[PDB]
Amino acid sequence: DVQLVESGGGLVQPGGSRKLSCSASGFAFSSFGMHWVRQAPEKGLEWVAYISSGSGTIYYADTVKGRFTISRDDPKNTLFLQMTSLRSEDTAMYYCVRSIYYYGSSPFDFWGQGTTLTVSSDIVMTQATSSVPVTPGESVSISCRSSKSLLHSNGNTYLYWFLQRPGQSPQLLIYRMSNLASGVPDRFSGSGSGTAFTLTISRLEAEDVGVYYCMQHLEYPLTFGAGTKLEL
Amino acid sequence: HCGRAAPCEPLRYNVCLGSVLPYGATSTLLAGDSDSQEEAHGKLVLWSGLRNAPRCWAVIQPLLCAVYMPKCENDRVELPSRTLCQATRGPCAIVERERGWPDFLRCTPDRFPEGCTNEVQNIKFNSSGQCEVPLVRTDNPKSWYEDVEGCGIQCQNPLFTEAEHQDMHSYIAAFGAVTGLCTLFTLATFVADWRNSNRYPAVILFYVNACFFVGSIGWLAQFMDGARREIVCRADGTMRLGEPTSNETLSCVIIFVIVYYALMAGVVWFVVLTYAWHTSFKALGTTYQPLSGKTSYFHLLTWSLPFVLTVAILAVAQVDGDSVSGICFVGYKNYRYRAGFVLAPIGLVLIVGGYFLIRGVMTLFSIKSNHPGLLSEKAASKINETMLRLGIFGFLAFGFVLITFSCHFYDFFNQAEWERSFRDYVLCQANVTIGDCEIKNRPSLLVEKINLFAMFGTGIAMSTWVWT
Amino acid sequence: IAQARKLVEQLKMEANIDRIKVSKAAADLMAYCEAHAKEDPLLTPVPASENPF
Amino acid sequence: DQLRQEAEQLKNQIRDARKACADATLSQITNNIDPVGRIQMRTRRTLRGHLAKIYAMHWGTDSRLLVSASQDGKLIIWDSYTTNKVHAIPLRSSWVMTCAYAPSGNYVACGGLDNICSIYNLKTREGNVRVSRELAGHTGYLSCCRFLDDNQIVTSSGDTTCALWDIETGQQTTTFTGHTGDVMSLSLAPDTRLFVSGACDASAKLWDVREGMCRQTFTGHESDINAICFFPNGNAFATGSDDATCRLFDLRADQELMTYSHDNIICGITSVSFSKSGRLLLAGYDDFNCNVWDALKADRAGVLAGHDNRVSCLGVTDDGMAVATGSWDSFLKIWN
Amino acid sequence: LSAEDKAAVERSKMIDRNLREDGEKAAREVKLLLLGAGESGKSTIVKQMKGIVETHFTFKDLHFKMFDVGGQRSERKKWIHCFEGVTAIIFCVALSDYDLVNRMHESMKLFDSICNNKWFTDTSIILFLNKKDLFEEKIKKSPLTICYPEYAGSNTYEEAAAYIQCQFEDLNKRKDTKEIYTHFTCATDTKNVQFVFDAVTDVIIKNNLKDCGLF
Ligand SMILES: CN[C@H]1CC[C@H](N(Cc2cccc(-c3ccncc3)c2)C(=O)c2sc3ccccc3c2Cl)CC1
Ligand SMILES: CC(C)CCC[C@@H](C)[C@H]1CC[C@H]2[C@@H]3CC=C4C[C@@H](O)CC[C@]4(C)[C@H]3CC[C@]12C
Repeated sequence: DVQLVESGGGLVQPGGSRKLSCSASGFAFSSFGMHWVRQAPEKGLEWVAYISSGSGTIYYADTVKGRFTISRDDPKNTLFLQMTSLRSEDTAMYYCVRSIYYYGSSPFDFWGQGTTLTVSSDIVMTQATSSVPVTPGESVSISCRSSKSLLHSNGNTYLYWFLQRPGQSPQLLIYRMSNLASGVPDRFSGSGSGTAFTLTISRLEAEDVGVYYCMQHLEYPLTFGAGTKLEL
Repeated sequence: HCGRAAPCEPLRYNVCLGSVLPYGATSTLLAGDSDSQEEAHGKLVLWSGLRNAPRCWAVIQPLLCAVYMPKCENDRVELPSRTLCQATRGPCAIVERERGWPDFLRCTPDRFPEGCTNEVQNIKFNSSGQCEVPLVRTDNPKSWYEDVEGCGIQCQNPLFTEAEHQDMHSYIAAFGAVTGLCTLFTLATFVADWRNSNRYPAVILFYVNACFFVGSIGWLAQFMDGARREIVCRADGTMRLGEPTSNETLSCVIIFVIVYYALMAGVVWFVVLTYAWHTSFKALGTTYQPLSGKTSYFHLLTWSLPFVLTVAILAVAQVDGDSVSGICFVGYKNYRYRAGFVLAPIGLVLIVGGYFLIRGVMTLFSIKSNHPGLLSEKAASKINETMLRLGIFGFLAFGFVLITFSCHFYDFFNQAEWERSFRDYVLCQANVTIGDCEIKNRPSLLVEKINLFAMFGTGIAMSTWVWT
Repeated sequence: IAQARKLVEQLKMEANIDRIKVSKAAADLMAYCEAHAKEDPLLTPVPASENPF
Repeated sequence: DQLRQEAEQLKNQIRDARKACADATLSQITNNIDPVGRIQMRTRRTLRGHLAKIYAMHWGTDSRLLVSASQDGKLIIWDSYTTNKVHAIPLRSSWVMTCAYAPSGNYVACGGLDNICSIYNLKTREGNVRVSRELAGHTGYLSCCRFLDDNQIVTSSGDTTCALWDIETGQQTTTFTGHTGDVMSLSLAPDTRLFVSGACDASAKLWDVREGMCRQTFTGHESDINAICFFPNGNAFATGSDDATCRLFDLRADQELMTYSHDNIICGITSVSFSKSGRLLLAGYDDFNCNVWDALKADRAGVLAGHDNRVSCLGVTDDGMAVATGSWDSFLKIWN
Repeated sequence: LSAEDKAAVERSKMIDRNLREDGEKAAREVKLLLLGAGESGKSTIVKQMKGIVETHFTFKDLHFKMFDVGGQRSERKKWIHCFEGVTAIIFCVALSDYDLVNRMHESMKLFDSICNNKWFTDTSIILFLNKKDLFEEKIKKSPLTICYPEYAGSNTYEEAAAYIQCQFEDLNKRKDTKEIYTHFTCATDTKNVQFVFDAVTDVIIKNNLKDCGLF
């Protein structure tokens, strides 16, 4: 199947230079938009970089604008993120993420394992709930309150729900708040309207424990919530 | 302190040339050039020569019959104040420009002392105002006969009679008609199968024709009951100068922009056609076509260049009107700008069009010789016909560029002389009263007929492609 | 000739069908066509409010 | 040897039977109905991506994604709303004559002039589309591939046969062979129970998907019939022909119900289809225009004349929001 | 617009670019429709110059694509309209089958049918009067009069071939638009593809000058 693996991690001196190689194998890489997203050791996710299909358009985050450079090689199927002059706030795990944007597509589907790099006006998706314990067998709803009405003129509500498992890569659970992510059990159900969203997990069992991030996709930069970790 | 001791004599003439003298004493001290009252009258009727162009004449009249015919008060001659002098120095410099202000009228602190009664205030010059045939009463400092005050040149060219205007009307009518009909004929030929004939070189030829047709209808915007008056004549009754004005109607500025855009678009379309032919004929056979790939960019390019040139015109615009031709067109006032703006595009187009056409003909000549497949007689016949034909078309283009260029230079030099000739004429027309008058040189009208023939010949040249 | 045998077999099989008088057929056609006059964006052109084109 | 005479005896018997119970005069009933007057339509959007003639159109169940065939050999799945493309599937056999679209909206079934209905897969991981199976076995040329489910395809071939395939096994699970001439058009039913074949023998036949034995055989045409489409009720259907006479047959009465004909037309019919309600009939002529007929009065209603060449395919949406005509101008227009 | 629809438009433009490029690349090739009556000689020239069978070759920097339809059993009028806009129609004719059985008359009927067809008013016709090697000796015993009643002349290949060529080239009703070329296939050369090249470059030149607004 799809095989995203990344390399070039470790530790760097502050003000140093490093390149991160995301090697994609086992799909048509020349037609896929690629996102770079990071995660601090003990904080929520944050958006870093985006490259479109065929190097047509590029986007960076406010924090890392002008410092980081993103490039793609189609005939070798490689994604290079070169960073220079590292700050103390860049020590993080780094995932390269697949995306394809056409009608009735499922962007942010497959997330690579990622690498550890350490050193020596927009929408704020303020996810209200932080921690809540559960018992297996019950159904539970988790809600995150948006800072801006996402419902566009087209009729779509650009919100995604991602699940992360303990010591795993976070996988896509719901896309556009309605349609189920492919290869996901029919237990999960997303619902809500403008500035009000909720994911209801019905008859909760094991192999569902972990953390839940709701992520808006209306303008760029895209921002993840604080998240809610469902304790055993 | 505006009084001198001079013995004067009682008046013999009781006029300020229109105003009754309210006094009974007159000296000849202020008149430095005059000696006796007879010579005073002589200089009075001399400066009566300023009868025409009244906007300074009516206000100099006080000074005229104040210096020559002053007022004595018991062996004490009056001297006018600074106000009467400075009222007739700046805008009334006709005496300076032509003959020069003599020593007596140069108001100096002894001649013209400051701050005393003028006494001429009672002499009101209301009975004043005259403009001759080449002049018209206007009240617009924008549109006057800049060199002369008072009046302005009329709308109708004074170098001719209405016979010559009718002659030119008949000329433009004939040529506009024939070209319009022939261009509508080719337009009909291309549009009748327009749903089929979308092949690009032919489409480019269609667009050339279309541009020349709208140029023709532009030139044919006259012969109506009230056309020439609304187009080239102003509200006051002056010819168009410094087109377009932000004061009056935008009637002929549009008839200018359409015809200029028409011709420039047409010629740039033509050079693009020549380039398209060269690049096609390069890849004649082998079913490879360069033109089809980049069509959109070159199509955009051709449309923009005339528009950027015409706005570069409208930025600092000396475009104006014409009664002999009957169209507002550029640079009739100033030879230099029209010279540059006509010569530079045509020079460019000849140098590049000629080159591309020569490369095109040299290519499709060599293809007969060196093509690996033996070309059949049926193909060789057509390629030899097209070779000869492009040669003749290039020859006609060259001929038209030569005739226009030569006529332009001739016009530039002759206009440079005509300006001075006309100035001498209007001076003579002002001097007819003092003590009609021959016109040195005129616009030889046949040369502008040549120019119009050249324009419409170029117009007809781009329609031989349907005459098969 | 087995082609002709199959043909006569099919004709015999098809011959015995319970026909319906067109009196009722056309009536059913008119009834169906008339009953659905409201949900046709081609007959009565819906205003530009709902029409997404 | 003489059994053909007994066959023609039964032929005359069935003709006498179907006529004896025909007091139809359909027009003499419609007089009470109020006329549709005159309906005009404007080109809401133009989809322009092809570099040759297009041969087929099919609206997805979404009534948004239409698939269109081509002659260059590049079927491109249009998005009818924003004029956007989603996939440009480059098929091998550059000759195409039909396209289908799965009711689920997963598989696109193509296949033209080399006897291979090649089904594709859109909703797959690993990015690009792939040739899932190439259904081969026909001896003539594929005329119309149509999907029933995501597993069962019915194909009208050019060798006088109609084949129901099974995608999972990739073989002709059922064959129907009653025609003498090339079977040029196929049309499924709303209930998906029984389809209608239009052949080159100037005779339309009703087949059975489940069983396999033809139940009705409607004649009456002088020339080839080029398109069939079911009345949304599923008890009647229109037939466009080369005689310029689209006619509506009844599945219950077992004969022709009424005729459509206008004197000044001598061209051939290409595609016929009904609006969701089933009041007006869209018909694609060779006059470079499509005619909207009143399917209850035979009176001409509208003329959509916005093409420089003949209209080769005509799709009405499964919600009646718009019609889409595919010309030979390398454009296909969406009218409303 | 919106966020991901902006990317949707990028995808649309990108695949439109790929489609234009592939179209440009494909259109630079030349396509030759290869007709022929059954057993005329269609199997000879296909190899000598080296459902539907797309067979392409290359000679002197041109991409030639022969489409042979002879190996398909269907109504001609139904699928023939598909091949409009093809450059040339290679119409192979069996010459030796003048006596075999009527076959000449059948080939003549097919030629008359496809030459004056509504779709192919514009396109040129190249025909190879093939199998001359066996034909030349066949008329020593069996005169041409057996096939043609209205012929009167010598039974010499040099005349017989010329008369049959004239008889076939007479059929085209439109003389002023579509040219007819003719050759006799010779075993020992690569001159057959040379002739094809010469005829194709001729029609291409003529079409290009017609497209050039001069002709
Ligand atoms: C393209 N061939 C040219 C030939 C020269 C033609 N030509 C030049 C011209 C045109 C228009 C305006 C002026 C002009 C404006 C203001 N002050 C002086 C001259 C000159 C005139 O016939 C003359 S000379 C002249 C002198 C005095 C007043 C009128 C006047 C006019 Cl009319 C035009 C066509
Ligand atoms: C293709 C080649 C030959 C183009 C030829 C350029 C000629 C036809 C164009 C370019 C500039 C144009 C001239 C510029 C302005 C004037 C002055 C006017 O009072 C008479 C018309 C006349 C003289 C124009 C006639 C047409 C013209 C001469």
